[PDB]
Amino acid sequence: AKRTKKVGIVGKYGTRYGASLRKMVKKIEISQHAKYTCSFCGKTKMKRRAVGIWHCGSCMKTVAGGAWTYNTTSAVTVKSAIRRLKELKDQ
Amino acid sequence: SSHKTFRIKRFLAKKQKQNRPIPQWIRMKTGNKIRYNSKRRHWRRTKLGL
Amino acid sequence: PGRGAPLAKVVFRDPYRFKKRTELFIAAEGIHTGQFVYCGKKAQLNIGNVLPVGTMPEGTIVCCLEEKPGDRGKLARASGNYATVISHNPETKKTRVKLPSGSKKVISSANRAVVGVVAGGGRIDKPILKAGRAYHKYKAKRNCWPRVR
Amino acid sequence: VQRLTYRRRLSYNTASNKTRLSRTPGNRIVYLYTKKVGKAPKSACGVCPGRLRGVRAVRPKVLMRLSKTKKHVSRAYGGSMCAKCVRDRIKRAFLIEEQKIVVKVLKAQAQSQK
Amino acid sequence: VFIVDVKANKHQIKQAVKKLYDIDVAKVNTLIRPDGEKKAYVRLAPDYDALDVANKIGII
Amino acid sequence: PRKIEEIKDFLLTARRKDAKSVKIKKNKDNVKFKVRCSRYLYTLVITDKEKAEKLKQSLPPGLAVKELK
RNA sequence: AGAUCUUGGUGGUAGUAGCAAAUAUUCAAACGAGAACUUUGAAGGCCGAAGUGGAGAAGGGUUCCAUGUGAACAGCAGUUGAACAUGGGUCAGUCGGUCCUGAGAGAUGGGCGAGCGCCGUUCCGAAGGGACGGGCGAUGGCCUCCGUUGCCCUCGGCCGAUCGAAAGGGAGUCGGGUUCAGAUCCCCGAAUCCGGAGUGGCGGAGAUGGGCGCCGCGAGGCGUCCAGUGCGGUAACGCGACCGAUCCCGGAGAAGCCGGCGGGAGCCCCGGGGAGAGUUCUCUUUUCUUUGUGAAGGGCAGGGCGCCCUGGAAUGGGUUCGCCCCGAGAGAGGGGCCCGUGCCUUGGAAAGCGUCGCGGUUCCGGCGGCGUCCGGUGAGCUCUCGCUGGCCCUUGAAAAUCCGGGGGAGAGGGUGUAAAUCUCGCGCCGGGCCGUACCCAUAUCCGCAGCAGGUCUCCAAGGUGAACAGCCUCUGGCAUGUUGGAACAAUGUAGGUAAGGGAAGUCGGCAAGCCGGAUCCGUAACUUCGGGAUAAGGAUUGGCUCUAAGGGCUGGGUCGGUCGCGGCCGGCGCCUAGCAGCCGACUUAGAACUGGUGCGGACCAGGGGAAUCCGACUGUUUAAUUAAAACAAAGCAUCGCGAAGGCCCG
RNA sequence: AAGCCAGAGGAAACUCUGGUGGAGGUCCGUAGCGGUCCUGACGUGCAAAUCGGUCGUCCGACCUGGGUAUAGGGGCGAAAG
Ligand SMILES: [Mg+2]
Ligand SMILES: [Mg+2]
Ligand SMILES: [Mg+2]
Ligand SMILES: [Mg+2]
Ligand SMILES: [Mg+2]
Ligand SMILES: [Mg+2]
Ligand SMILES: [Mg+2]
Ligand SMILES: [Mg+2]
Ligand SMILES: [Mg+2]
Ligand SMILES: [Mg+2]
Ligand SMILES: [Mg+2]
Ligand SMILES: [Mg+2]
Ligand SMILES: [Mg+2]
Ligand SMILES: [Mg+2]
Ligand SMILES: [Mg+2]
Ligand SMILES: [Mg+2]
Ligand SMILES: [Mg+2]
Ligand SMILES: [Mg+2]
Ligand SMILES: [Mg+2]
Ligand SMILES: [Mg+2]
Ligand SMILES: [Mg+2]
Ligand SMILES: [Mg+2]
Ligand SMILES: [Mg+2]
Ligand SMILES: [Mg+2]
Ligand SMILES: [Mg+2]
Ligand SMILES: [Mg+2]
Ligand SMILES: [Mg+2]
Ligand SMILES: [Mg+2]
Ligand SMILES: [Mg+2]
Ligand SMILES: [Mg+2]
Ligand SMILES: [Mg+2]
Ligand SMILES: [Mg+2]
Ligand SMILES: [Mg+2]
Ligand SMILES: [Mg+2]
Ligand SMILES: [Mg+2]
Ligand SMILES: [Mg+2]
Ligand SMILES: [Mg+2]
Ligand SMILES: [Mg+2]
Ligand SMILES: [Mg+2]
Ligand SMILES: [Mg+2]
Ligand SMILES: [Mg+2]
Ligand SMILES: [Mg+2]
Ligand SMILES: [Mg+2]
Ligand SMILES: [Zn+2]
Ligand SMILES: [Zn+2]
Repeated sequence: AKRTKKVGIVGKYGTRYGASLRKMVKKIEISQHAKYTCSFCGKTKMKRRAVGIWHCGSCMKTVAGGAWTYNTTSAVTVKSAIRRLKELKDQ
Repeated sequence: SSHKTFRIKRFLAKKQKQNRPIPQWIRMKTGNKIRYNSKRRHWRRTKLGL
Repeated sequence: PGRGAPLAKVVFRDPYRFKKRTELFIAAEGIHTGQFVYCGKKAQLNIGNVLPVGTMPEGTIVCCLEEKPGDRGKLARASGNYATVISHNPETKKTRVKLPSGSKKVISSANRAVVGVVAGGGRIDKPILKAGRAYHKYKAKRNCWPRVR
Repeated sequence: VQRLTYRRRLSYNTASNKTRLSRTPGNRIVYLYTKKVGKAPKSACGVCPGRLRGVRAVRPKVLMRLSKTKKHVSRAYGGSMCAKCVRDRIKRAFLIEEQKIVVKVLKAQAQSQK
Repeated sequence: VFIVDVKANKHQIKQAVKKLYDIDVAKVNTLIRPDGEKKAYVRLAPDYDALDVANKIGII
Repeated sequence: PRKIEEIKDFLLTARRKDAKSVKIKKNKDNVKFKVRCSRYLYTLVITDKEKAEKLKQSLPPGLAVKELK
């Protein structure tokens, strides 16, 4: 059955630290402990090892990513911008 | 302790050797003025320097 | 330990003797193991590559920027941070960059930097939530944390 | 029941003070001080996490008195690299040299026109 | 069993006993006594008897 | 210690230069011949008794034939 | 005569306070002048395996052991003593130090300083003193030819001395016996590591074959030529060696905490067979004790594998307690490897142990007989191994040391009973120095002491029980904590009970008391939705006799159509709603009967509710009068600083 | 607590129920560490700070040995001079 109405993963913190702080850390912890689909082997085994380090158990590929998510939106926009400036730089 | 260095063991050896009573014939000597070994040490009364 | 940015262990070939040289680059976000990174003037614009700022376009952003033309990386090293190449002048061989603090700096066109943003993402978004987590955070840095007013 | 004592002057449960129980011919239980569990080599590729096969897992200084066969495998890079990554390196070397030949031919034929 | 100089090692004790007693010894065990003297347990070769050697030394 | 399997190996082991003695142990179920070499104690286990006697008379000379009974 | 004068001596107090923390002693005998206290025996108890047991580290330093004494000391005594006196006692290649580096300490160069010096530890150094490689030579000499030696060439960044761990890293010793006191050290027996062999110690490997001319009945011999730095497996990988330098690459050393499983051992438990004891008033085929195989080899189980081959999977399947895994190769079949501490074997029974005897060497590793057996259990406890997960803005040493690979500079011989070479087998020699006794604590340490204090660890039985709780017991230990005897006043300290009332006592429910375990129900306001919550409240609980439910192993043939009362194929048949037998733990629920309604019967073991103030919480704090509302904290906000910098030491 | 399984209800979105799982500066509670109250004992004490019961915490900002570094107007201090 459903065990918690709204706290979900931050039910381990009990009543402590304040509702808003628990809500703020809930999505961060969900993304932190989630398993992402590896972009090299295609298996959903790419999980965080330490902060910023993401390791796939299947192909043993280690990727430098965000603190809590596999890639940050900042880095994605940066990669797109660098691609555009590369294709602009050459002709 | 059971573990010890050579210098410590030698120091304890000397302290053992010089902790004995005077010979009995010392009191027979001319002008003795010595009655007993006043430097006798007991392991429980007083502790060594080290 | 003690920093939020991951470090990259990169192996180069020694150009003058038969040996393997291992470097400890700061991991720009997006790089992975088994990837080739190219360092030098003729390197292309890719995440993880190192090339002088004088050879980069007017809107590119960099990861581990040199304060002086010849030392190793000094700027934008902390996790999530980056500096932006703004303007050039081929004469006087200068380049203007925007630092993470928002200040503008003029540096030599020969300063090298890694393309991309340093990994470690938005580490400061997560509330610490515990005195113990702060204790473990600062135990690996230095003795500064329990701060009496 | 019979209770046991350490047989050496190291009285702390450290990693070098590990024991096991042995029944002597005198019908009494004693400690026997064991050796640390050795590890087989890891592959020089550094990619796949398994340890090599055909190599006896012992402490490093024990390898000095072992015969040569016990420490390697009859193959190129045997006892230092795994078989799968050796096959991968063979294929990779051959294919990259083939690619070099292809690009050499491609530039030699492209320069035909001034 | 001999009382030997504290500076003498096992090889020196073995050679000294061999020379000045004309016997052959198997091994030498050495401890330094609590009084500071050094004591050596010198075991003779199997073809030698410690008893008659002790007799001719004069420590019977 | 080492266990000698067949009779021939025990024969040329007993004739080694470093073999100090050979011991014959009569057990209820077998007879054990024990040659004392420099490094090991080589034991040959003979199930029957007639082969044991043949081996007893076929031992090399100049070697101690100490009986353990 | 004074100075709370200095030093020494002496009174009253005063035979006074006192010799009261941790349950406990009694009887007989011995020695002895002398016994509450010593010793032996018997009894009653205690510590109750998180010990009052058995062993260590630090510290002590002879307190250890034996003999003797009864001066002093052991706050009573002592025939005793950790006291005194006299002698004795610590044995190592394989147990440690020694070696390595850690945090760090610290010379040299340099810098500074009036100066002793101190700053700095890679920074402002010409910081490698080594090398199998080649040449030039000295022939030093068994001048064959290999070992010496000097110089030259070539190579050579530990880029920094040195110190720093008796708990980190670190090769290799175990079983039995032995003393008054020592043993993993002595003796006996089994091994093992490292180093060395120049004149090479022995074998084995390299490595000893094909072609052609001939002889020769063939088989086999002669001459000549050409090979030969091993071999097998599809593979994983295997076999006993298996040429190889400078150089390069890699591995091991070398890694946190926690969870859940499984394998192995030790202990515990149950059923038998022995041997010796205990009870026997009655019963008890009964109760208790005991009932081995080290290291190192070989073999085999067992555990694990992210190792290989075949093959190609959806009607997706396999699988765990949980997970998880698969066209990047599942399931299935067949293999490979690692660990092997388990079992068998060499060790090995000759030893050890238990018993029953027989000789004596005043005090025998004496001699002998028999035995040392068969099973079954398990969420059991403890180690250990492994698998798989979780947590981290925490990612949980380094270096000595050892090894593997890449590469192929070179070396080796002309087909010889051959060479260089060998990580294979066996053999020969050596392992120096220091520590080693004992205590390790209500008496061997520190606290002025034989001080209720303090002081780091290892092993860990039975019952009850959730339990390493508390209570009782076995092995082991002890004598009640620096005295006893006789009485049972007051006052006290510690522990109980108290009719009727129930906080009227008191600043104040201080103190005490009530509740308490488990099962079955049942739970409010409020809330940050997680909690509150064991809310509150109620019922049951013993003993005995049963009854149901929860499992594991084997075997299911239709048959001589025949001969390996038995075997190969086959005409020869329908458990397919699954049966037959054997064995096995505990656990749950229900029922009857039953005791003077008593049953978590001892032990263990929350009183509850309604509010107000403060601090969010967990944490910390004035060692020795304040544990708090104080400090910290996460969260929030502000400030400085782009390194010629901010803050700070000097 | 998340994650997972099954059953049921839904047009979907998803929801409900029973299990499994074993998180947490979580709770009760030993050893350990601490030291609330009796303002108990003692107060020429066992003790120049101890003892009894009762207590706080007991997977963590946990307890602890050894080795190290910081030295007096200095050190060090989750802060009490
Ligand atoms: Mg003392
Ligand atoms: Mg503050
Ligand atoms: Mg050690
Ligand atoms: Mg065994
Ligand atoms: Mg010695
Ligand atoms: Mg006067
Ligand atoms: Mg009195
Ligand atoms: Mg009294
Ligand atoms: Mg009793
Ligand atoms: Mg008791
Ligand atoms: Mg003890
Ligand atoms: Mg004594
Ligand atoms: Mg007295
Ligand atoms: Mg004395
Ligand atoms: Mg150098
Ligand atoms: Mg050192
Ligand atoms: Mg002893
Ligand atoms: Mg055995
Ligand atoms: Mg398969
Ligand atoms: Mg026997
Ligand atoms: Mg000892
Ligand atoms: Mg006492
Ligand atoms: Mg005490
Ligand atoms: Mg003192
Ligand atoms: Mg009493
Ligand atoms: Mg008494
Ligand atoms: Mg009353
Ligand atoms: Mg009443
Ligand atoms: Mg009142
Ligand atoms: Mg009143
Ligand atoms: Mg009260
Ligand atoms: Mg309430
Ligand atoms: Mg009943
Ligand atoms: Mg508070
Ligand atoms: Mg608040
Ligand atoms: Mg405190
Ligand atoms: Mg206080
Ligand atoms: Mg207080
Ligand atoms: Mg606020
Ligand atoms: Mg807690
Ligand atoms: Mg608690
Ligand atoms: Mg008081
Ligand atoms: Mg103040
Ligand atoms: Zn992947
Ligand atoms: Zn690999």
